[PDB]
Amino acid sequence: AEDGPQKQQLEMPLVLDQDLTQQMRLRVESLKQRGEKKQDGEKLIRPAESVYRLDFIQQQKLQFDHWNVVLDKPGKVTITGTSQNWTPDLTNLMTRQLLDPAAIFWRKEDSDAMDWNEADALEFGERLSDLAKIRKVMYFLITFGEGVEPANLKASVVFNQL
Ligand SMILES: C[As](C)(=O)[O-]
Ligand SMILES: [Zn+2]
Ligand SMILES: [Zn+2]
Ligand SMILES: [Zn+2]
Ligand SMILES: [Zn+2]
Ligand SMILES: [Zn+2]
Ligand SMILES: [Zn+2]
Repeated sequence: AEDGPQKQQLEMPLVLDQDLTQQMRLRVESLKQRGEKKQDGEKLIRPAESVYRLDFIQQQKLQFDHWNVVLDKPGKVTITGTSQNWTPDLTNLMTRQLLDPAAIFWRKEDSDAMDWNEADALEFGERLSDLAKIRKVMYFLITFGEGVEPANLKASVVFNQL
């Protein structure tokens, strides 16, 4: 097999999850207004982070091909996946539930080309095929650097269908 254009591929977008993001925002706020301490080991959402969602329209016979992360303005974004054991409806995200490594993408000033941490972005992507088997939905925390917001970002993952 030689890698080529005629391969069945599926592109699955990472969609902003407003209500989960809002739920997490509220959580940090409540903790302040009440002067309460966060849970032992909890991950509190920083204002620059937003929760994204990826719905595996197919879970079996998937092979990670590449990331399709694009910024329409110079900037930087970090995409950190979360454990497939974290069910947002049930618990507050734990720091240990953040997957290592994260995929970091950036666009420098006068160039239009994106660049990223190739080795880690690949390692992370390879994991998605197995994570899809655990459940149809997966959550991510996308950290936006200075100058960029969710509106500037278009992220998706491309899998070759086996
Ligand atoms: C925490 As929700 C209501 O985005 O499944
Ligand atoms: Zn070859
Ligand atoms: Zn939601
Ligand atoms: Zn839910
Ligand atoms: Zn590079
Ligand atoms: Zn590099
Ligand atoms: Zn690394």
